[PDB]
Amino acid sequence: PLAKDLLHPSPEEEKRKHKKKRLVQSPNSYFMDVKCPGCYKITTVFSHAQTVVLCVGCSTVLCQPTGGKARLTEGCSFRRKQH
Amino acid sequence: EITHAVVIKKLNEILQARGKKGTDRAAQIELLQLLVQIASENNLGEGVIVKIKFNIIASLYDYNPNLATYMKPEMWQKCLDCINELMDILFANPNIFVGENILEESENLQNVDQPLRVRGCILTLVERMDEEFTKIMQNTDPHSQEYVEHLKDEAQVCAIIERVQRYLEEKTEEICRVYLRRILHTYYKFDYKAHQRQLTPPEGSSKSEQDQAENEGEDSAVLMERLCKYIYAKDRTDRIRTCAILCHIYHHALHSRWYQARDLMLMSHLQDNIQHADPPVQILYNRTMVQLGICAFRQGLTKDAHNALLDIQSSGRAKELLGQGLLLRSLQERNQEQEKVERRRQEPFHLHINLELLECV
Amino acid sequence: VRMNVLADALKSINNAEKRGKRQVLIRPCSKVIVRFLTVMMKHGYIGEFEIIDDHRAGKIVVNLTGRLNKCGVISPRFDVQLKDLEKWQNNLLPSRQFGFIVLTTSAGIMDHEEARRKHTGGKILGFFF
Amino acid sequence: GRMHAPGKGLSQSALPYRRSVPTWLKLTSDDVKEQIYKLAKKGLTPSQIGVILRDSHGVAQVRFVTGNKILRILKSKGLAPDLPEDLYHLIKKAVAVRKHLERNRKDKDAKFRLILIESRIHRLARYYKTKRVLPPNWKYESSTASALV
RNA sequence: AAUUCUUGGACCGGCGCAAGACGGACCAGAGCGAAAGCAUUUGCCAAGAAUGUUUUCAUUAAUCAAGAACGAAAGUCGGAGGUUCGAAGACGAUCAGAUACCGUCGUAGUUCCGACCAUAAACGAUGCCGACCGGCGAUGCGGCGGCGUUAUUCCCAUGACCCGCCGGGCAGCUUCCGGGAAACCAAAGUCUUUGGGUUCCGGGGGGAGUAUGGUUGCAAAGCUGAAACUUAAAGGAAUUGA
Repeated sequence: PLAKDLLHPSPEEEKRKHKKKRLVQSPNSYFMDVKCPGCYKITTVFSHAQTVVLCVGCSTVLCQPTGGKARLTEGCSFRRKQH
Repeated sequence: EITHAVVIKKLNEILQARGKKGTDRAAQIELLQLLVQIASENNLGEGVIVKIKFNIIASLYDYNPNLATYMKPEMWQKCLDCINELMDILFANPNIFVGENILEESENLQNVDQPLRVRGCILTLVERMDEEFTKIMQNTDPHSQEYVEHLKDEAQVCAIIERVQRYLEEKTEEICRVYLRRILHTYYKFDYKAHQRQLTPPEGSSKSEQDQAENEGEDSAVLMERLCKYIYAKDRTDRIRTCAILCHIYHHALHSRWYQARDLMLMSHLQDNIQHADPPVQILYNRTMVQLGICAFRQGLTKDAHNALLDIQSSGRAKELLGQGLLLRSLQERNQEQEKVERRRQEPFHLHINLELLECV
Repeated sequence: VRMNVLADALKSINNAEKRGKRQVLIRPCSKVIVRFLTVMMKHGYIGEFEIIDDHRAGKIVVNLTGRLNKCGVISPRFDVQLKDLEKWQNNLLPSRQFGFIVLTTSAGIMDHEEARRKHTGGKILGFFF
Repeated sequence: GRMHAPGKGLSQSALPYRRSVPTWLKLTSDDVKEQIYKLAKKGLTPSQIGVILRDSHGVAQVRFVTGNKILRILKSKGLAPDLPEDLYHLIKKAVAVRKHLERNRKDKDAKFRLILIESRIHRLARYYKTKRVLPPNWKYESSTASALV
């Protein structure tokens, strides 16, 4: 194809493309409010953590770091947050 | 073996492989067990085991990677022992031992933000243990003997929410959390526990000071409930006075008079408030409201029972007291409900409640 | 490594024009590329273009009209004196009718015919015909 | 591509367009600076501090929340290490390789990888000398390299 | 066929023992390594590309005279070892002859440790870094999303398949991208419409990688390296014949 709008690409094209090769680069990661059932409180965790985030005063382990995204513990309500 | 310099830097590299994908999970408690059994000196074994002893029983809840599953009889047992070795050393040495200066070492944990909530890290183990036990009861065949074999551990759980209750060096005002955890193992307790230590005629049967220390725990509700009423109505959060008073109402029932109880229900105004509340309390309300008319029935009021127990039994969802019932509508939410299902022994019986709406009418 | 940015930008336009593409995204945007493309537009070889700000070196999307035979660069930037602009425009451009040598002078970035008129020599950037 | 390898890896961080701070974040400029001080005091490098902050607290950049960069904050208060924390890691690596090579003298691969690491030390060391964050006397030589931590 | 081995029991079958090599099939247009090269199990030691990242420093980079590390095989010196194979040798055949191919033995060597050596059709006969320019289906490593099948029965959650996407890597098929003397090549393209950066290096065929000096080596030999003289061709791809 000759005629393609490189200025107005539909958002499925940009979500497909590598994060650096979009028309303006943006992170694939996000922040999410994760709370364990026992406690009352919501602690901010990064998607691709790479540290073992703990609930206050060493209550329990909250997320496990892996190659890509972090494994959140089984029995934890996570709400990814937007700005 | 040296100057707590080779036990604060081997306790700072075995609680560092915690949660990690190559955890080991099992033989990490062994290396936290082989920094106390090869700790045989003062302030190197017989002083500061406390900081290790927090992370020897915290290492036993992490053995299970899931929080929907229960500790095995083996794991459950050893963590009822290791919570008590904590209390062998924190009773007969009255002081704080994750800070609050005495000499120099191995106490004095000031550099670490607050040596007070790492100190308040014992109430959150006996609270985590209080909730951990409930899963042991939720995953047993309740018509099997294996239910009774597990309810024999209820004399051992009620003990530690009492041994770490008397302990008043909080750091009234901030202790009320262990008060609710204590009263929660007293609110559904029956007549012959609460009566047949008052009812053994108080003469030369029960009138010595510590023979009348089995007479502590009939009305433990009188003392500890008002403390979770008029410190908590002064303090920040809500949960431990809504829950506190319904345990009180339910315990002014089935072994005490109606008039004493029904007043408390109308004082707090939970007839027209428990709508914006969370479900975990919204069932304790239903449990209370049902026991009201059941104990009104017990004394004689056989039409006051009727007009109160209508809106509960009217529904096909009369399992707002117990293990939930039938057909589909969002399965993922119905797995957020099997972790709500209240414990079998506590349950108001249903062939007993249908026999008060065809016996009052 | 990427030594010359204008060199990349003009090769990108040239490749896209041959292949018959209608617009092309030349990446590492710079003052020299934009000032080159304005001159190229004012004679009417390219269309209107739109420069895209990420908080870095920007991008440019150039709307291409099929009236561009070649857009090349001369590296290094040789110091073209005014009298020698004849022998340059003799051996670079197709004929004495059309085609332009754009060169960066004291005044600003402008083509050989303007620089000849203003009476200024300068450093050569490239050519377009 | 990579300096001392044939690889051509395209895999790094991609900052968002918006340099603004998010609404949810209640930590202030001075609150983050106070925690940056405490983390560095405990004994931690600018790389680890930034990781621990944005994993646990939710701080995309210190540069967007505060005004300044982490090392810039540390070396104002005076907590910054003497030689930089990238030249430190290259030297410590060279020490560990050279110690392994002392015992395993038949390791010709370890010998070759030591030449690449020490070449990269020399290369980065002189950059810092021109910028004047090392005294011009400064000389990495293997005999008195193990003593530099 | 003979040389050779054997009734002082060879070859063959059985049970043991010792030695020194080598790691079959699985093993692929698969993987790793700067190249040479690298395969039984397990442990220890240090290193590494790729992916992932809303961490950090902020031009620290690309290619390189001098100088330097590694460099199959054969070869050299000293020590240990010598099962198999085997330059020279010794014979047995073959042939007109056979100093060869074929056979029976067989020394240096083949293996390990410590010192030299520095060349190979060391090959992709194809410097390294960067950009742009078609399509398609697989494949190895990492990440991401997704019907369903299956193992942990107790399934959350992990592996094995299944269907796509993104980034690096070994390759493949296809085409009037384009190039080329053609063979062929997504580079060997973007080249008379000739300039992104930089190192090495060729100038008709022989003489000749020869002589001479200098330099490295214990030696073999390596690196640098002409001239007189001789000659109209030598050569590369492709076509038709024989």
